[PDB]
Amino acid sequence: DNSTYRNLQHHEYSTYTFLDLNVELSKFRMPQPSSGRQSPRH
Amino acid sequence: SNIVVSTRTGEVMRILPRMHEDINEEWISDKTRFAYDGLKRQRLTQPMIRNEKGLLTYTTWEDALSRVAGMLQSFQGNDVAAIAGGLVDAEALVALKDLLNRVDSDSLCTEEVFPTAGAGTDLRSNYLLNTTIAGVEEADVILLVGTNPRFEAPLFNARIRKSWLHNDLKVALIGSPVDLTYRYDHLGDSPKILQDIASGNHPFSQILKEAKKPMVVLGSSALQRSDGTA
Repeated sequence: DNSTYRNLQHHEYSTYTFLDLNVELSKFRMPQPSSGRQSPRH
Repeated sequence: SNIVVSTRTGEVMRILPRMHEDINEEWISDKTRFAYDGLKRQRLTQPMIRNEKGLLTYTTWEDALSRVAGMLQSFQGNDVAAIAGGLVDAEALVALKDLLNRVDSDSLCTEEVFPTAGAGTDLRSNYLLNTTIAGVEEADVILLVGTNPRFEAPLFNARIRKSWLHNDLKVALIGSPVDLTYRYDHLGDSPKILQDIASGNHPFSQILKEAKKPMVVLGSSALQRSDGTA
């Protein structure tokens, strides 16, 4: 129960874990809104 | 653009901007600011005439003026002529006009070319910036034909940039894809596109159709290329 630590899962995280997870989540997102122009300089 | 010349003991020190909200606001171009240095170099200070060897030598005002008046009296009519430079004032221009008019001459020419076919210079608005530099702030679309206003008229381009930034003014260029410090719609390079816009085929005709305050600007550089009339 309390004796065991249940947050060992981060002990095997690579330098690319966050970016890989973002790529995995990329297909769960709603389409982003548009400002009307491609850049403030346009 | 209005400037202030700062002198000291009868010598030019620097050029500063002066505020005119309608012409240059508060800025001047680098040429305007830093080309006063040439006023102290390569200057003509004394009258000169050709001597027997064919070289130019100094002489007094009376000698040079008499030698010019001799040929001005000897010839007449179309044999006399005049050319105006790029830094000439109205007083000298009208003086030369009257002087050659007293000799029955109309050959008063300028280096810059403006097509004289039709109206020519009879109607003033045929060769002016009728929208005025301030009025650029009220336009909503502008068409530029064969100009690079960034270098031909830096303050005009600065005003266009300001209107682009603040009024969402839309710019299109017909000419070489120059850098104008803002994004513009490059319609193309060949002059025939103008006729296409005249025909109504090119969609920019529809763009100018829907504008409340359209604007077309044409530079004299594109009028130099012998197609000025067309």
